[PDB]
Amino acid sequence: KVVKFSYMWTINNFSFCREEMGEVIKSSTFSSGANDKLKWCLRVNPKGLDEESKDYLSLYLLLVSCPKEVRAKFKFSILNAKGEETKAMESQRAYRFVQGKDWGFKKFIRRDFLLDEANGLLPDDKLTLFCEVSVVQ
Amino acid sequence: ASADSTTEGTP
Ligand SMILES: [Cl-]
Ligand SMILES: [Zn+2]
Ligand SMILES: [Zn+2]
Ligand SMILES: [Zn+2]
Ligand SMILES: [Zn+2]
Ligand SMILES: [Zn+2]
Repeated sequence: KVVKFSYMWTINNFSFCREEMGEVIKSSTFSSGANDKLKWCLRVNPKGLDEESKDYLSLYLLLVSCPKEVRAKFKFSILNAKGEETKAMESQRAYRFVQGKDWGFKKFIRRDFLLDEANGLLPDDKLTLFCEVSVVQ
Repeated sequence: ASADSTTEGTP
């Protein structure tokens, strides 16, 4: 049966400079509970890692631990300055995860949408991402 | 929106 859980990731000192931020950044690990040993993390490319996504921030869900079979649906959103879910993007189906496999969206959010202060998505250079994971595995 | 992966296949 599906087990649904979530993780809120606050990235501090956010910068679009690859030489300061890194090409890839990763969150701490999370799971559905203290008893759940399957560990996940989020991975962000502050600038998309291919030509197609270069004007985007790319966001992925990564299975970190070695599962004892695993499939999961996922939904990513950005939390605004008021704390609300904005710019949600979700998988249409569950995908197969093995240790080290990621799934996500290379064009999750346009960089210039984040740099537009009216949207309130980078207050104090903190980017707050929220992931909801549905593991049917 | 269709999901992508940074790697080809599993795996
Ligand atoms: Cl999808
Ligand atoms: Zn720099
Ligand atoms: Zn730079
Ligand atoms: Zn540079
Ligand atoms: Zn299975
Ligand atoms: Zn939600």
